[PDB]
Amino acid sequence: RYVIATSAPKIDVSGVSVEKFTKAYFAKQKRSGPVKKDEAFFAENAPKNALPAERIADQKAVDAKLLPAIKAIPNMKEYLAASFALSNGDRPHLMKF
Amino acid sequence: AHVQKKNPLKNKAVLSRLNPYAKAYKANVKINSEKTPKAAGEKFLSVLHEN
Amino acid sequence: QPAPPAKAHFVSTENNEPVTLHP
Amino acid sequence: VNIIKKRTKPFKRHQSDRFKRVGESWRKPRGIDSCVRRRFRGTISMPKIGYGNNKKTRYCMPNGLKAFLVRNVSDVELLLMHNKTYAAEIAGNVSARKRVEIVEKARALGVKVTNAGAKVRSQ
Amino acid sequence: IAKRAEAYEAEYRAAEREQIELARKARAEGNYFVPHEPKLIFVVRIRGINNIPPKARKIMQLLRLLQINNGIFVKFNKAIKEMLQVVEPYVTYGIPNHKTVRELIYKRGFGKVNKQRIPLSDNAIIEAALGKYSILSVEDLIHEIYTVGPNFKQAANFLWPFKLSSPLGGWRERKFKHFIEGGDAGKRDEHINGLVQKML
RNA sequence: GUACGUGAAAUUGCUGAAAGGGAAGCAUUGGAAAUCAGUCUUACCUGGGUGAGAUCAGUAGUCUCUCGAGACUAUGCACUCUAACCUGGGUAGGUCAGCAUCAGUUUUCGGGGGCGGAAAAAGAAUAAGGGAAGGUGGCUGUUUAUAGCCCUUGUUGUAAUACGUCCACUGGGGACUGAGGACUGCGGCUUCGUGCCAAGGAUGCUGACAUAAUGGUUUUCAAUGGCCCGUCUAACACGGACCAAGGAGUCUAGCAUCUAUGCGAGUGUUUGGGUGAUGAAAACCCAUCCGCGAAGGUGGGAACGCCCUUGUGGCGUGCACCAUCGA
RNA sequence: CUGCCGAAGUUUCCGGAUAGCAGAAACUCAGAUCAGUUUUAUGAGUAUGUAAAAUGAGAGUUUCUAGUGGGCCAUUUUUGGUAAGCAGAACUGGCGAUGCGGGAUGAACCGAACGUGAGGUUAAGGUGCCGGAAUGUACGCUC
RNA sequence: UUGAGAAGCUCAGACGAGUAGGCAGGCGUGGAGGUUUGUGACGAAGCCUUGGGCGUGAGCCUGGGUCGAACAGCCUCUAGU
Repeated sequence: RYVIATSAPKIDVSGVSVEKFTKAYFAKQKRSGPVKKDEAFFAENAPKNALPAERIADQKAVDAKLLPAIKAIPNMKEYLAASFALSNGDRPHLMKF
Repeated sequence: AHVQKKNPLKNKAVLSRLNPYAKAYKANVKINSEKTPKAAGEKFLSVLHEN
Repeated sequence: QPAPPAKAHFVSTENNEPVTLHP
Repeated sequence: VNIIKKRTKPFKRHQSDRFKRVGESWRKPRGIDSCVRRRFRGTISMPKIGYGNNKKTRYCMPNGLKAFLVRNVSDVELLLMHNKTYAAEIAGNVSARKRVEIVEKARALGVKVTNAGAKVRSQ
Repeated sequence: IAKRAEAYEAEYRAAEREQIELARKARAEGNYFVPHEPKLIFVVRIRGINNIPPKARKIMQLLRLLQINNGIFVKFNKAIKEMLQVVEPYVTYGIPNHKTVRELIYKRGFGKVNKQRIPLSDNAIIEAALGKYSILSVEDLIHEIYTVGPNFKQAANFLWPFKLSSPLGGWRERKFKHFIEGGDAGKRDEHINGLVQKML
């Protein structure tokens, strides 16, 4: 619902394996209360919740197998990097998406 | 029994509970074709277009 | 018991042609 | 069942805000000259049986447990089988010692004591 | 029940088919054709309970009318027609087609058992009260109601007065003058159809 | 601190915060400030190992009750059980946000097709005939020519659309509600064991939070409403400076109704007498008077038998009460 | 303090009555016992009353017991009336006991009769601003 | 399936102004008998409160401050309520 669909030209997603993602893929990392050895009241640490090596790896992977696809469509690499912002003088209902 | 008043026009399950005919209706039967004939008498059209 | 109202019937106009009036 | 109130502002006897002799507890007016009795619009409302609340979520605190005055240590014992529908409200004149022993036993029965903290400063 | 329904459903067409046929004959012949008259009428109240003459107050009691916007199914004859004219500025009647006689007993169909208002959401609700007159379901009840039969009095006393809402889209402009000068009161004939397709 | 137990209201002064453009007062919905509460503190639940023993002992004794049921004192802590510690795995209620498939009520866009009228009228295209003009080309006057128009019929027609309906035909969009609490039922799909289902009222998937998100309560602001109370008989008049405490259908006799209880052709001890060691004016017992009172048939009809037309109906006994003829 | 039922405000005789309206029990009948009602039939000089069809609805009997015989209007006949009002008799309703939307505020006007709320839809009346809703559509009027 | 305070429990419909009047259930105050193995100098009653809670309401329960000797709930009786 918080996505506005767009009739902008499409691409090929047959090369990317989206079935790797499931509803447990984006599940949060389970706070789980690992034993803190109650002295932890004093000493504090942090895992920096860093993105694991698996996430940064596939991010390079899935992008590498769609970047040439949007390179084929002109004005598409630079269509993505911009943002959307309606302006005074525009009215979303009558404009087409 | 009967906690809610279900509507047999807008619910398609209570309708079949009340009316065991919804499995054969065929509301729109093609009882005519291209060959429909005009049936308009001359003396009726004379009293029609009179005055 | 009540006297029932009137069902349908034809009425031929070969001897009685409908005349046109004006108010 | 979530508790609900049909009204939250209590009723307030007519012109009991102006005069200090007239108290705020409700008294139905008795004169047919009255604007209020004839129920003219704009005047204050009245207690009626319409504002009666749900017959199951009545007498319940906003949490859901009804109250119960426990005035000694064997009045909280009856609440052993009713710890999820009653809150052990301690009575007001109970001493600040007999109070600290109801709390230590109601806590074993899992009963919510609503005002266990009175006169009891903890260390 | 379906064996009764198949008989009824084909019969509604087979009487609607002939008035298609029996007018296609006369109009192509020069003959004229009065129709099978309305024998059912459907009366919907228009005015409240305030400032009603006592003569017209009794009559609307004798037509199960105790509230503004109540429809009832009543048998239409001479002694009904002269009774409606004396309550004419407080009611509104007209011919119901087969669709309103369906949508009023499927949506707002409430029976009368033990002087209680019990809905028509089960055939056993109808079989209990009207079993002894061979009425077995809503479809038997619709046939007996709309195609007037002998038990129509014994079936119109079953259904409650049809308590309807105010018509989506409103009434006309000024309500309590006779229908034939704008407004809506008295007979509406086929246009009581397009009034129930608003309240319902 | 003798202006002395507690020390309410009117009422007065100071301090703090507000508000106030020839009216405040209050009610409703909320903003701002202040402040308050909520269990959320933690708890829960699940294995192994280590130790402890008891309701355990292929165990010995005491007492109270009734063979064994509890309370015990030994001794072991094996077999069972629970349980402290160490070791590990999984796991709210509280509030507020979403989103999904639903149910109820409802509103607003459509999509498709039947069925009807002059089997809509038009119209288009195409053959006849007729007519003319607000007279075109041509020459003010004329009849399709170098524009065309109208009327009638044929034909494309076995026409479209519109209008009025109907679909137990279909795509969506928004809104409020979630009452009830094992299964009982009506149903539909099944897949032949079943089970499942939009089918007798909501469940599921997540996310924020306890130096907290919501929720209140006060002062005030905004919007909208709001003729001063009681007695009178539209306004009035009459009462009202305010606060506190007092203050008005009570007791008794008689009569009648209703209800309750005790006894019942009876009923009522208390004028008295007897008794009462523990308020002995109580309770309890009671003589002789006395007061009030003191079975006729015929029709229904409550109920109950026997029925056999299941019932219906028949058939018998018929209370109170009511008619009918007896006295 | 809350809840339930809830009138008359006119008689009929003689301040007392009876009836009525509201009530309590007992006891009747599930029937044609009824009905501020409409049909059809008989008559009667479109109206009049009488009886057995429609339509609805369960009806009935007494016993014992409170309040109540004020009026303000609106409705139509209406005779006496006239500069001009009007005066009076009868019928029907409201209000008295009734709040609510409009009618700018008003009891006699238009709608509507009320438990506590949410969501929808309307009546009356409205949609230029105050004021929630079309400076909408159509055709004719007016200086 | 336990929901037998049968004075309880449970299912379903309709209804909701109200004057004189009629009926019913409750709230509160002072004393009396019974009861709470009742509360109280670790603070009873009272009083005040920009605190919280319940009931439709009469009212009740409670936190904080003040204060200093008595007091309340339940079932009945009683009225100078």
